[PDB]
Amino acid sequence: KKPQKSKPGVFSFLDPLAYEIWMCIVFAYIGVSVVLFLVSRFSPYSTNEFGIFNSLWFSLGAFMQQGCDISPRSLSGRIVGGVWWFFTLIIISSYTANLAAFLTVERMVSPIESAEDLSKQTEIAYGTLDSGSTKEFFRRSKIAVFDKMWTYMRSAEPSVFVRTTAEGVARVRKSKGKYA
Amino acid sequence: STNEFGIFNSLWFSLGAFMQQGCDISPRSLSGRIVGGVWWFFTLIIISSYTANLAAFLTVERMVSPIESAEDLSKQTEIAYGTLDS
Amino acid sequence: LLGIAVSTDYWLYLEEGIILPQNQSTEVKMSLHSGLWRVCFLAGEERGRCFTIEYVMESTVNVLKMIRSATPFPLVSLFFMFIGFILSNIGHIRPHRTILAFVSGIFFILSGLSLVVGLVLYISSINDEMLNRTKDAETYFNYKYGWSFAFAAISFLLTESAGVMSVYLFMKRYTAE
Amino acid sequence: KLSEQGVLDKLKNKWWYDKGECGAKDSGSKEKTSALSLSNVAGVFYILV
Ligand SMILES: O=c1[nH]c2cc(C(F)(F)F)c(N3CCOCC3)cc2n(CP(=O)(O)O)c1=O
Repeated sequence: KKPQKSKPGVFSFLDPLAYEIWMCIVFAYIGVSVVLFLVSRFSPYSTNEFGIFNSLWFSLGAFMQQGCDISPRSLSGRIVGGVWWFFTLIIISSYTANLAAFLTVERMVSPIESAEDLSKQTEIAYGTLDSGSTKEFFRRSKIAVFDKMWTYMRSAEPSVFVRTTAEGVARVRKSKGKYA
Repeated sequence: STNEFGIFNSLWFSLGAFMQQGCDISPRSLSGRIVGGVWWFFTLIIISSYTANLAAFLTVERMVSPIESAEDLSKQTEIAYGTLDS
Repeated sequence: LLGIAVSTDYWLYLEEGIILPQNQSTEVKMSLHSGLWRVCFLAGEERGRCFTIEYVMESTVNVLKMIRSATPFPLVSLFFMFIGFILSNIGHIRPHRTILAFVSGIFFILSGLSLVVGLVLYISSINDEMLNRTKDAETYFNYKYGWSFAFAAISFLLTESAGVMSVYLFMKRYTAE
Repeated sequence: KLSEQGVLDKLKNKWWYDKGECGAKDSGSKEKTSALSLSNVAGVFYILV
C-alpha cells in the first residue's frame, strides 16, 4: 500500500529536536541552577533570596520565556543570568524554524525497500497465491534469504495464502499497510 | 530624585531588554523612557529577522531532492552527463 | 444535564455521498446519527432502523468502535458528582461538622477534569478516523456534532463553578465557627 | 536447467558480492532522518560552559 499521512503519535510535538538535545537541555538546566545557588551563597554581594528551591524557579522561568520576580544583584550572578538568557533565545528560535520546514514540505518514506528487509521483520505479513509458479519458487529455493521466507509463510496462522489475484490485492488495500 | 541608573545597572538593563527576559527596574524620567523605548524597537526587528531567515534556510535545504531516474536527468542541467565515445 | 446526555444518542452526525460532475449537484448515499451505545439511521436504507454498536452491519464501522472505546470517562464523572451531591445536601441539613462542604468540592473538581480527558480522547479518536481513508475526487465525507455533546460541555462549566462555591461556603462557615 | 535451479543466481551472488570489498554497504543506505542534532547547535553549549 502507498505510504500516506498516518496517525500522529501522542508525543509528536517534540519531533523537530532530537532526543540527545532534549536530555542535554535538562542536564544544562540542573547545572546552571546548582552554579547559581553556590556562587550566591559564599559570595553574598542580607537575606539569601536565591536558595536551591528559588534557583530552580529562576532558571525554569528563563527557559519558558516568562518573567521572574527576583533578579541577581552580584556581578558573578548576573553573568550566569546573562548567558542562560542567550541560550534560550537560540533554542526556541530553532524549534519554531524547524516546524516551519516540516509543515511546508511533506516527505513520506516507505518502511520496506527490499526482500531482505521483509525477512528481518515480523510487523508486516507477506504471502503468495496458493497455486502457481510463485509459490513453487519459494518452495525449492536454496538461497538463504528465500529459505527463511518459506519457513515463515508455511507456519503462519492465519493463512497468508490467497485464492485469486483479486483477493490478494483486496487484502493489501484493507490491512492498512500490514500485508505485502 | 533618588536615581539608581549607574553604569552597572545600565549595562544590565540593556542586556535584559535585548534578550526579552524583562528587567528589575524601569526608567522614570522622560529622557530615560525615550532611550529605553527605541532600543525595544531595535530588538524586536532583529529577533524576528533571525527566526524568519533560519526558517528560509531549513525549508530550501529540505526541498533539495536527489536524482532517481533518467527523467530527472532530462529536465535538470546543473549536472552534466555523457557516454563513451564509441 | 449529563444524565440526559449519556442516556440519549444524538452525539455525532455522519454523512457520506457521491457528487454528480458537470451539474453542480450532490447526492447522498447514507446518513446516520450515533451515540455511545445506540445507532439510528436517518437515511440508511431511507429508514429509521436502529441497531446497537454490537450489532455490526468500512470506515463508518471503525468510527463506531472508537465511540465505544471512549465510553468510561463520562461514567466516572457522573459517579463523582453523585457522591458530591449527597455530601452537599447532608451538609445543608447539619451545619455542624463543617468538613462536608470541602470534601464535596473536591468531587466536583475531579468530575470536570475526568470529563475533559473524556472529550479530548473522544475528539482525537474521531479525527484520525477521517484521516486514514483514501481520498477520491467524486466522494465527499462530512461530520457534525450533536446537542448531547453541547450538554456535556455545559455540564463541565456548572460543575466547576459549584466546586468553587463550595470552598467559599467552607471558609465562611469555618470563620463563623 | 541451470536457470531454474538457481545455479546462475548462486554464481552471481558469489562473484559480485562475496568477493566485494565494500562489505555490506547496502545496509548503510537505509538510514535517513531530518531534525536538528548536536552538531548544528554545538557552539551554543560551548558559550554556556
Ligand atoms: O505460462 C504462464 N503464463 C502466465 C501468465 C500470467 C500473466 F501474468 F497474467 F500473463 C499469469 N498470471 C499472473 C498473475 O495472476 C494472474 C495470471 C500466470 C501464468 N502462468 C501461470 P504460473 O504457473 O503461475 O506462472 C503460466 O503458467
